[PDB]
Amino acid sequence: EVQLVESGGGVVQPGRSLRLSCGVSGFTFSNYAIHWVRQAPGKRLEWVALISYDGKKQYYLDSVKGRFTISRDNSKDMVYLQMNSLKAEDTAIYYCARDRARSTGYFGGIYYYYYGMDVWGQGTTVTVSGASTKGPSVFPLAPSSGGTAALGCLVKDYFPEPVTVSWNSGALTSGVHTFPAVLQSSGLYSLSSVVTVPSSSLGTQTYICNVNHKPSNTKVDKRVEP
Amino acid sequence: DIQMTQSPSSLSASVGDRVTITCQASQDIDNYLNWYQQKPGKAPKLLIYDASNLETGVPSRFSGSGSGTSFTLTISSLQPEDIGTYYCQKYGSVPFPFGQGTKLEIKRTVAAPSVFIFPPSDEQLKSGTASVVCLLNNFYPREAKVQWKVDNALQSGNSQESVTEQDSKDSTYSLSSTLTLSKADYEKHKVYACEVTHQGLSSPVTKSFNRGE
Repeated sequence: EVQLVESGGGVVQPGRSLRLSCGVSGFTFSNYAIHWVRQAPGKRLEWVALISYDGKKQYYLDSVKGRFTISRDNSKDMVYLQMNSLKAEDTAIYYCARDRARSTGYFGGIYYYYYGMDVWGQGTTVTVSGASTKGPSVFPLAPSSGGTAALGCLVKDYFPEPVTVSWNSGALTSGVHTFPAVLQSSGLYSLSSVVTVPSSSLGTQTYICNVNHKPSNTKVDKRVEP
Repeated sequence: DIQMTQSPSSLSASVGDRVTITCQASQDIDNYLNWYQQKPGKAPKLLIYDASNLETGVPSRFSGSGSGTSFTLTISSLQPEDIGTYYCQKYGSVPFPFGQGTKLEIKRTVAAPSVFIFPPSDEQLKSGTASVVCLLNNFYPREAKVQWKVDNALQSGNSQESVTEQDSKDSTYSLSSTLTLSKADYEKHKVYACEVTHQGLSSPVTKSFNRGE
């Protein structure tokens, strides 16, 4: 029920800026500190920023100390991360996360403990590149009565990551295998999403992949038929 | 400046086996250590806090132990639902350092893959390209060889592979191989084949199709 959701993300070239957002729903936002933590494709989890449950930015990672600024609004349940002077080292997936420590009663001033994050958001991908965003072409992977049939969609030549793929508008989930994207020599990602269905259904059921590539506002529906 | 050293980096075990991952702090940190579970596809999840107390939802098979400079996460009966990467971290203070992580996977009974082959689409062929796709579905172990053949000529380097993370439903992997040629190079040849060697296979299985047939 307690959830955090990140927005923003996409390409931004080295040197310039983007602003990440995080909206929450399910808990009392006013009495929890918020973290920004990132994950680079080949690197471990890396904590980035921290703002108190009120107004205190108790921390930035030393490598972003003057570049990033973390903000908050307890009236709108919102936490932001302004990223300026971005570099390739900033390329990662960014999550906003709630600190496990609550608040309790005043007496003295507020206290600021930090028990170190319990609930995370889905994350948003930030790519720092001088390369141009490209929307994917979506091609069918069709089969050719008994056995188990396999269907698919080839999501080819797109940048940057990620893309999402659903089947029959979220109705078909069982038997779906969406593969991790592959970096072609062209510097463009390519991906396939398959699904194994009974062959008998090939003349009855309709099979459609839904490909979403947010950074280029791409949304394609593709009908896969034998 | 405190460093967290996790070990091992990767780890594999059968279902119901005991599994131990350890975190090491460069200096005494008492009990300020959390464990996080990042399942394939999903964001990390808090499991253990204060080194030994598990979060409300986590199952009995998880336990935390140790103190000061040495900490241990233990799964007493490994389940495929526990597939993912595990992180330790020292909370309480900046910069909340994490360990490099431990990838955990399931040892399973050997499973032969279901192989499929897909010819390029007409739409793509109009663009001047051709992608032929070989699908290896639901197999174990992860080690599998895919060999593209174009008229029995062996291909190498002109293809790209991708393997799914271990599925928790059946502890299997899936693989997708893409062979990309120009439409011109493509329409010069007739038989396109993918040949698969795998431990669950008695002998290489080939899936092929004829261009235009």
